[PDB]
Amino acid sequence: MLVEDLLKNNYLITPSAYYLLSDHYKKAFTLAELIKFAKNRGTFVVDSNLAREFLAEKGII
Amino acid sequence: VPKEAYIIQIDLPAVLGPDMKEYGPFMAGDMAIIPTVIGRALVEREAARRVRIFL
Amino acid sequence: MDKEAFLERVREGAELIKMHIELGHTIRLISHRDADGITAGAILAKAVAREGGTFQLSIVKQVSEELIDQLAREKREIYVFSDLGSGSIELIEEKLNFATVVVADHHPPEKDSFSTDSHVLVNPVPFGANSVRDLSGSGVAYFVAREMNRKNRDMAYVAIVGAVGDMQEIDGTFHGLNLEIIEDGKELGILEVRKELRLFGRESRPLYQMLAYATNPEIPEITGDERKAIEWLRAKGFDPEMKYWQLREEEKRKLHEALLVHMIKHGAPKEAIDRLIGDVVISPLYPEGDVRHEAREFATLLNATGRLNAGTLGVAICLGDEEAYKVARKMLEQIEARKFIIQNWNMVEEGEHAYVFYAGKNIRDTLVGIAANMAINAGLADPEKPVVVLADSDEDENLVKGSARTTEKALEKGYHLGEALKEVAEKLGGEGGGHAIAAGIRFPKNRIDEFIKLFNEALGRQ
Repeated sequence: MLVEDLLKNNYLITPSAYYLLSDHYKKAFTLAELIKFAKNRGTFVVDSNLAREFLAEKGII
Repeated sequence: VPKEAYIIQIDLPAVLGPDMKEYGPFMAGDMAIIPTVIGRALVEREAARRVRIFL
Repeated sequence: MDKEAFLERVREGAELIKMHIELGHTIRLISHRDADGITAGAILAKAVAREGGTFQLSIVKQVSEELIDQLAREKREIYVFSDLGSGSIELIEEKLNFATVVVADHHPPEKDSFSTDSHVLVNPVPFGANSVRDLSGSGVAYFVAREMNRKNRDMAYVAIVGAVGDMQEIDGTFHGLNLEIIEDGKELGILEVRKELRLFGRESRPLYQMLAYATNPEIPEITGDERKAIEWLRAKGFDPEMKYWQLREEEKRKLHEALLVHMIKHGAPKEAIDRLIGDVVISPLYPEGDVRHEAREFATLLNATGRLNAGTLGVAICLGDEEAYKVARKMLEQIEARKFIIQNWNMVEEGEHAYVFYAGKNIRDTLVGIAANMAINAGLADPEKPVVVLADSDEDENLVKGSARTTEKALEKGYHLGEALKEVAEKLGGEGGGHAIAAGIRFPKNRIDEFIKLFNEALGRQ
């Protein structure tokens, strides 16, 4: 349900990025953690590149 | 799923909507009918403008 | 023309679009950058929305392999091309055979239809229509949208805007299938055809700028000389700061009679004189004085948005969006065209009988005729030597366009710029020719040096 939650704060996500993050949402990272990671990269789009870099910085394997 | 017309002002990959449908990808300058949730977010990011179509 | 055979293609293309709309598929629209394509894009975009469908419209400079490859990777269900694609039928067959394709165009196609299935070419040329006068790209879009839903007849004025932008009425009147669109707009009361001065600027330009910038037709000794235009309008009893629409009907007749006499005195061609007063398409949907109130002025605004990578902003205007119109006007030349040719008149190539000034991209190909007249009326060139301004064609990167202008006194040395330009046109590969004092030519960019030597040798031989 991160599509609606990211949209609530004006964040878009690609379908491939949803594939890599949906199962981990609310279990291994918070919406605020993902939003902060995206904002520090100066983007409001969550793509597969940002998703893989996000899971890497968080230590989610 | 309410939809409106917007001029997407940046390049943009395909993104998911609330209905789990795919929307895009968009070339900078495209005009598309997309769900208002996505369009309003792009408007707030100053990445799109609404366009009214009087029918 | 085989109108019934053409209408069968129109229904085919319309039925395919509506079938995908009822299947829930996003209609992917690709349209051309100029006024004809911007109006054509807005016609099809509104037609899809009117059926409850979804579109994604792209306004492009041209159809290329790189563009088709991007569209193919999008993996759409139906691609709709308007005002382009006729010359890319086999490219589209190859890279988009996985999807429905509809091409709505008026340019001469390389094939009279598609060989692949679910691909329909909606083009009147293979059925006997004249490409440049019987129907424009926006007109084909209008026919297809009208077949989708007769309520789309409310876009008849938008279609004529594109038709005027495509110079379908270059001879002062409409022809072919354009007349069917004009009658539709009259029935709905959204357009009216006036018999008035056909020069650009009847809504937003002062009368002296309307005369000084006249190109179709040109007005001798006045085109390109704002000072002579102000002087001429004062002597004839007109406020040069007044707008054409502000004149009473008797004042307009006074202007027409005065301009026509001035053109007969100064040896204007009969073709130019016959085209001065003719069809001017007006729309009651907009206030008089608004740029959108007149088709040529409207088409001029759209071409402006297209040159600033803001084509869809112009599409939004055609759809009735008032904010986009406000944004476009705040976002938006002849004064810089005179400043350039004056401050760069060291780049000319004067021969034994003519000047040749190649401006490159610094001057639009449409302002080339005015620029040549400005070189005469600004103390830059000997009036006894004709002037030729050249500029890169904005539609073809490998071609160049030019106009040849001279004065009346210089005509009395044996010069004829039409026969001179018709000779070099058939010696370099391209169009060319015109009248005695004004003529144009379009030839390859890689042979500019050969043009200067041949044109001077041709002029000196006269």
